[PDB]
Amino acid sequence: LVHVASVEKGRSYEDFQKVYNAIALKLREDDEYENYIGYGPELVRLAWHISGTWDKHDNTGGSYGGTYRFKKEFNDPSNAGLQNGFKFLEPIHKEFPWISSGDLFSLGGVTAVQEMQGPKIPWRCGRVDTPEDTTPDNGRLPDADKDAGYVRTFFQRLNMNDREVVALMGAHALGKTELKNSGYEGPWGAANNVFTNEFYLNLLNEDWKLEKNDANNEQWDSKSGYMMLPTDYSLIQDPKYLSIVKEYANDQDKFFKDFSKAFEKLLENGITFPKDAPSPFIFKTLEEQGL
Ligand code: HEM
Ligand SMILES: [Mn+2]
Repeated sequence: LVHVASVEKGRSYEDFQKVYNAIALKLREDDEYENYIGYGPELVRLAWHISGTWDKHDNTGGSYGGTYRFKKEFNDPSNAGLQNGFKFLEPIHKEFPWISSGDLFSLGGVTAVQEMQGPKIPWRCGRVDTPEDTTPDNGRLPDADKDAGYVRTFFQRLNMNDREVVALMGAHALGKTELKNSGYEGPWGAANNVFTNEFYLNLLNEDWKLEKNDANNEQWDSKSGYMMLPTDYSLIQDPKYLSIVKEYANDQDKFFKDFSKAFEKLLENGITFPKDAPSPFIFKTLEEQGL
């Protein structure tokens, strides 16, 4: 199974910058969402969940086909809490009907990271919507009640190594957990609508206590009111992950560089780009455009 990237007819960098802008402007418009967390974290989680269905062994799932638009995937229990993010992008798709679903969902994540003062993330167009019978079954996204061995083996399916895994998990600086979505409660950090290396700092510097929450799940809690999933906490239980957590806690610039690379890779898994395909785009933020 091969997915060849196909540029949307007659579309170039400037067309996609306008889609970026529409997303980024709507982020400002709806910045009150979830007591001023805004939609940024949800768009990042959405981009990851639509990419994270990939299986490298047979190239099923992945961002290419834009299959999240189909009810089987949209209603995956693992995707609870993303519906509002989907609905956020819906009017933007209607405004730019020419863009593919996969391109729009992935671009949403890129836009959100950059507008939350994160790293620039190069982005490529060319995902092509595929039919409903190409939708991956539920159950491909990872469980949070697991250990380091699980995290490591899980991410092998996405062709991610230790550094890529630890870098990607740093997106938990953003947003929060909600009992009604995932059975977990609380934020990882204080500044959770800004993309920083706070996740790693909090992992290392808070005192964590294992507690049962109101959903009967166990999570690691601090007296500052922060929490860590068991899979988060496994990054300091495992000696190889620990070393990398320390590196990113000490050097946000390095975290940013490694995250940019791993996130683009995540969003592009499964896609074959023709040799004459356009080079990756790096979009300007609203601020850089004086918008
Ligand atoms: C072992 C892999 C992972 C597990 C188990 C996991 C688990 C979770 C859970 C349980 C939540 C709370 C969801 C809710 O209740 O609404 C969450 C939120 C979130 N995750 Fe992850 N995650 C993983 C990997 C990643 C990666 C790799 C990224 C980023 C590239 C990411 C980005 C996010 C973001 C942005 C949110 C917050 C969304 C919001 O505030 O609504 N996660 N995750
Ligand atoms: Mn949320």
